[PDB]
Amino acid sequence: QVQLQESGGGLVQAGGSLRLSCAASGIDVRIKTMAWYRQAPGKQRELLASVLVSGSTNYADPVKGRFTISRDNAKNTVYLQMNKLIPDDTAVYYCNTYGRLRRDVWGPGTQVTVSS
Amino acid sequence: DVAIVKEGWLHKRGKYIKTWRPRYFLLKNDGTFIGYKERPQDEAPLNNFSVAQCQLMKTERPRPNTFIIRCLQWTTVIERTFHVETPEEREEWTTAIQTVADGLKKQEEEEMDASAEHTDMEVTMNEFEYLKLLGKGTFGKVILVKEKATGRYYAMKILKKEVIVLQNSRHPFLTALKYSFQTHDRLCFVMEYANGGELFFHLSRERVFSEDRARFYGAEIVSALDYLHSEKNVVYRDLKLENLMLDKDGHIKITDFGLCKEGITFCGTPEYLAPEVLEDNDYGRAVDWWGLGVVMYEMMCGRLPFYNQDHEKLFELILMEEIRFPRTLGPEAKSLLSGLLKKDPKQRLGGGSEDAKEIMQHRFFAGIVWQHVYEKKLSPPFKPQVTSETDTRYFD
Ligand SMILES: *Cc1ccc(CCNCc2ccc(-n3c(-c4cccnc4N)nc4ccc(-c5ccccc5)nc43)cc2)cc1O
Ligand SMILES: [Zn+2]
Repeated sequence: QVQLQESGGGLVQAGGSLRLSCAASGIDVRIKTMAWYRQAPGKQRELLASVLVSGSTNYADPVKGRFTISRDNAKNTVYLQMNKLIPDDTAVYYCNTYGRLRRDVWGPGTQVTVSS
Repeated sequence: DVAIVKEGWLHKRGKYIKTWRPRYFLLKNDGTFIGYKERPQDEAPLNNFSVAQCQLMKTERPRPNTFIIRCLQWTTVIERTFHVETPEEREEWTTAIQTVADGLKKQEEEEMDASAEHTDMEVTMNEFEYLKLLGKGTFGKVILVKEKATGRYYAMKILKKEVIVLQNSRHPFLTALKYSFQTHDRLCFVMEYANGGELFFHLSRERVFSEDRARFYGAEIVSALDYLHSEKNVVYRDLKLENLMLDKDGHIKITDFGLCKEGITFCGTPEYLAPEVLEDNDYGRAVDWWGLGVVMYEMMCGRLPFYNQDHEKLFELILMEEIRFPRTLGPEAKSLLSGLLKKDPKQRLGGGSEDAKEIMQHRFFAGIVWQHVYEKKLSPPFKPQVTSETDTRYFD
């Protein structure tokens, strides 16, 4: 249909790494600012990283230097490489476009759990 | 270039007089949907006429094959109602309109999606004291409220959510939107409320304003309408004495408390209605300069230029009767007012390509520095009797 699908979550030890991918069908990721988000069991949803159409990236502070957002135009997918994971990273992760974000349309998200 | 997507005759429901009038409508690809007395031959398009973001109802009362465009315009829900002869005609029109609207949302979303710049970041009724009903419309009400945490006063416009589903204006004499929030069934706009009193009350007590006092208020109004016309491409269509308040320092505030009343009493106030609005003609920026003329005549003369307790005869006065002036009014005032109150919008002061500049150059405003007006650098002729923002001298 018209939707984003997140994948790549699971259980992982602290200090480890995880690569999340957001596959877009019916949406072209080349034409849209893309962003990753996360939401934990009790807190607000958090902007994490964005990549503009130009390729320029931007990171919120508790993630800068450990995560990198990248977009691969060929397979119509954004990525979030997550390195040096801290249990404060445990949350469900979502990717989105600006238009869907203001309309509060979200894909299913993927759960990332880090504890040890 | 804006090309015609569909054109043809429709019956437009009238608000003031003839109830059902045939008009020739053009639906254009920029979203404008505009009806004319006759099919036209050949100014900047007004957002008042846009179908963008509208919802479209088909209906069969009070006429068969009627349809409705409903739009939220800033903080006001408005409904335009139309009738065609055959249901197949109505489907051609609703479909053409939806297709134009959808194409507008589409290109817009793709453009903002492409240009979002780490603007991809992710209040309740309980927080307010109801004080006093300010107005009721078909789809909402406007109430004076007190924000509990701060003690400050606001007007809150409360709309029915299901008839609808940072952008503020930098003009000092318009009503600023403070917050916007929603409940499960309502959309609420919280907007500033001036506490310097209502100008209708001040005028009533003073009986008349001097030409110099009216010049100050008129200048501020002209500067606000110029801003709406040329920065927002909207006409106000609601200028009347009761929609003018003063703030704590004596500067004008034009209120945004209006609600359409079609389907609950006229919508506006009949004695301020421009001729082309009465006849449901094609109107543009010039309707506001008519409103300016009625308001300033009232300010400088102590009474309306047209009045009759029978609204049918008032409409006739507005459409037909030439304007008479009190014997004491000066000629620059008279020149201004009769130019603003020309019945033909094409002849009206401000009704030409230049718009507000025509009024700003009129010799009645000679010496006004329009930059100092916008920056509130002119000294108010009247300082209302309040010395704080939370002073309720002029409600209680
Ligand atoms: C039958 C019928 C028709 C129309 C109405 C409502 C008439 N217009 C009321 C109106 C129009 C514009 C605005 N407005 C303001 C404004 C005006 C005065 C004071 N403060 C403020 N803020 N500012 C804006 C910005 C944008 C727009 C806008 C309009 C149309 C489409 C898109 C944007 N409008 C305003 C306020 C009130 C009633 C009726 O019964
Ligand atoms: Zn109305």
